[PDB]
Amino acid sequence: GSSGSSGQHQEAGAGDLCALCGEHLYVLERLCVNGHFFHRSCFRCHTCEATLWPGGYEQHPGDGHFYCLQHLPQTDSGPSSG
Ligand SMILES: [Zn+2]
Ligand SMILES: [Zn+2]
Repeated sequence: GSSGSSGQHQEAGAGDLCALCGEHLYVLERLCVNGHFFHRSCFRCHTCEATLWPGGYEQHPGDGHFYCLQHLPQTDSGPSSG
């Protein structure tokens, strides 16, 4: 369309807010993951949404998400297994 409308008032704030929801993060609640911060609660599996503790999870390369060590997929390639 074609119209002359430009003049909104909004803001975001510092880059210290969870990614899942987008709320304020604490110093003992924020999860430094690849630069991005997440809530201890939000941060969970993508198949079982289970609290992914710092040491019991992995971020699959393929897609690029975070899954548990029980659901985490693995690149598919010729098995050529005997
Ligand atoms: Zn969150
Ligand atoms: Zn899982």
